[PDB]
Amino acid sequence: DGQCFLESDLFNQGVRPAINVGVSVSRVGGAAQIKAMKEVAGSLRLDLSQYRELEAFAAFASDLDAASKAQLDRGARLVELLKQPQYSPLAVEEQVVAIF
Amino acid sequence: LVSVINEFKKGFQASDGALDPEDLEKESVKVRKPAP
Amino acid sequence: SKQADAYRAISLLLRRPPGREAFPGDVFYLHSRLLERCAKLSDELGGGSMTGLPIIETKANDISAFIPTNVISITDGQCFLESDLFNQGVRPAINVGVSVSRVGGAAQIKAMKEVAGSLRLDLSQYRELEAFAAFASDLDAASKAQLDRGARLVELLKQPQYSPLAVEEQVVAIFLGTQGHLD
Amino acid sequence: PAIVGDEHYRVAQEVIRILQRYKDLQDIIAILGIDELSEEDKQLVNRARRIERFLSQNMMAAEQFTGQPGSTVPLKETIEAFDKLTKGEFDHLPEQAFFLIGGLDDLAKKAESL
Amino acid sequence: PAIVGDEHYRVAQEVIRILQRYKDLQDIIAILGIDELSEEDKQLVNRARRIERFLSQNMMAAEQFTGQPGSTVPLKETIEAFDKLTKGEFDHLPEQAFFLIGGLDDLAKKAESL
Amino acid sequence: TLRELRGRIRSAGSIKKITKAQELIATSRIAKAQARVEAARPYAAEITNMLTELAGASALDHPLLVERKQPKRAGVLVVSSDRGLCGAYNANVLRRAEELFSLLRDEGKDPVLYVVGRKALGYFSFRQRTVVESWTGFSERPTYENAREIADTLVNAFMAGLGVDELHIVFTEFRSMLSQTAVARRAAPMEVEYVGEYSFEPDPETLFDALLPRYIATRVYAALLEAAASESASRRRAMKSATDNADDLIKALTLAANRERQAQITQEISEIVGGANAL
Repeated sequence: DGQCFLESDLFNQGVRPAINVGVSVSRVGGAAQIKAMKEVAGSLRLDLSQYRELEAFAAFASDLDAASKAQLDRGARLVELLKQPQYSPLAVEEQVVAIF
Repeated sequence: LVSVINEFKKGFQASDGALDPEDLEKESVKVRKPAP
Repeated sequence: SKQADAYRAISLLLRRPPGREAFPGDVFYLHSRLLERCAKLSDELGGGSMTGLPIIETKANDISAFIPTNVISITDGQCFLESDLFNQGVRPAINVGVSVSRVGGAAQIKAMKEVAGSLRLDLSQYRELEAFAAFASDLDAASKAQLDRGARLVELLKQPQYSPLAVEEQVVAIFLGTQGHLD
Repeated sequence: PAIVGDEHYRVAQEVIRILQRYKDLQDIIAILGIDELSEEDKQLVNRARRIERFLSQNMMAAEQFTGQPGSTVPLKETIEAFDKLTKGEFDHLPEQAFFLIGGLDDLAKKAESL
Repeated sequence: PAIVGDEHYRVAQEVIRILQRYKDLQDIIAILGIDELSEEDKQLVNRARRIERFLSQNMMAAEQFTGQPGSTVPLKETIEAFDKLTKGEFDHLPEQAFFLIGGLDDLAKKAESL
Repeated sequence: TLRELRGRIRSAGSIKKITKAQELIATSRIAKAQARVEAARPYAAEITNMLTELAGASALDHPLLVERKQPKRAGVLVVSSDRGLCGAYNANVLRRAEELFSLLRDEGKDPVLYVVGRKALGYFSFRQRTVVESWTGFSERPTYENAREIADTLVNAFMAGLGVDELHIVFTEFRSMLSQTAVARRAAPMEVEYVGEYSFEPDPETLFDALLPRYIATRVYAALLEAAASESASRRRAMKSATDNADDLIKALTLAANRERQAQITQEISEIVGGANAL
């Protein structure tokens, strides 16, 4: 029902766990989350994949539109937020606030 | 939660952060009279 | 291509030995003994003729697959149709930069030779110049004209389906472009 | 164009031409950057990056994927929206405004949000 | 970090991140050279090339071929050197200075002769 | 797998077309730039002759001809490209700029920086030093209208002594199509070179005090035309390099794609024939 494609060239660049957010999906989706998480995170996969498409595109653009620069900085914030060390589980009550 | 985040943000602390004079060249103005 | 796939199905069910791309050994001979029956007969046999247009379908535009390679080696001329040119508006999608015919001028009427003679050269020069379209101000005028001719010839070669033109109308169509009246 | 009418066929063929040209230019843009391209090509790229996202749609079965409800866009509205896009009548909207949006009424409201 | 300690692990992760970003930029580096890269990347590649060359060592075995003697460096000196390299305390030295060194005092001794 | 190599071959084969196109473009533009330089030269040669005949009669006491008693601060102009793909051009300029700054700070002076061209503006914004003023959007075709504003600004900053005790320019001299380098030189104060041996309206002193700023403008203009011609020549060289590098990449990828094609076919055959021999 879904893929958590772990990619070594994301793992090496600090993104741990190394989920390739383009290919990774869950097809049961937000039917398998508590209401708070569906409110807070209800599009986060699409927003990160759009950020990875934009980060690839804008890599060598000398200047960027105001909305583009906002999305590119928001994505770097979300990617830094999703990093997590080994054996540091978060209770769902802590995860909701972290994504909030 | 928003109120707690904004109370906390004021109290956070971020980690905020050989040429040779003989090879240098001179512009000149010429004068067709001998040096004093 | 579905001819060759049917003969592969039959041959494998009969436990004949498979070769490259699972085809039986004789698949070249299967296509050849079909195609080489197309010919023009001499006058002693009544001067009749048969012209073959074999179609084949190529996976992902490769031409190094077994059946393509055989039929390209058997046939006299090869009109490559490319889906990229199809999408870029060139319909029919004839890749005039790679399609060839070994018969050449001997199949054309004199009025077509008198016009089409430079056409392949003009389109080759246009395909070479194509990158300079972005910088056409800085290009020398003597080749800026070649670029503008080439772009008009590429428009002149488009054609709607089910509307074939008789020879006397297409010669006039190519005359417009080649003689520069269209510019 | 004998079946669907010449309006539909023209709009479809213009959109495909634009997306094909954009797929040719991606390999350049990924190395040399969009700033290198001609003004006409750079304009086409800005139209294509919008067209791609306006081909996305919030489907009614994707309620559990996107949380937003689904929408149905009429054939005439589809033809008119893409016709306007290809001529650049929406080039001044921000690139994210088109994504998942559905029809022109929703497009306007989401552009006015941003 | 539990087995080797934080001071080892943090350095190792920083080195791997630098070498990974260099191994990603390799595709452009091969066509356009260093000069096309933005400053945040060109700063990285300059020290990546140094970190990469500095991972070489004159091994005791190779003495029978090169004639240079072998070198042993303790773990602590290795951690200190790569921490300094990643932060940039050696960026001003030429890449050629870094081949087949061993430890930091041998680096200095080599860099003085150039 | 083969599909990535087929894509990468097509990509590289587009990049090879686009770099070869720009190499030919740059080979045209260096001729345009040399034509502009040779069209500008016959003004500068006559302003120089007139300036020397005025200096022959003048007092020679204009501020630009007299050094300060103890200099603390020196203005520098760096000129750079507005577009990428120039290769070493901006790096050579900015390496010479830092080498000049380490001369000045070794003499005791601090540089105050003026920048031409968006590349050097991006460099001096990444390294933390402030720029006093900058100009962009003409390094591909400089016109005298820009050199007027730059020369005005630099001369006003000099004559103020915030103020500066000297003026320097960093640029590149076009020695020949195959050879060029960055150069740094002092524009003010100016040296006076005596050499071996007219009416003036209203006076030689007044004319000389009006002319010197316009001489400084024509010299910065001649430097901007040299910068643009050398930039386009460096672009030509760097684009010929990029084309050769793409051609060698298409070769290597093709040689990989062929080894992959052959291996794929041989594997497919080994699998079929093993299937047959099992029966």
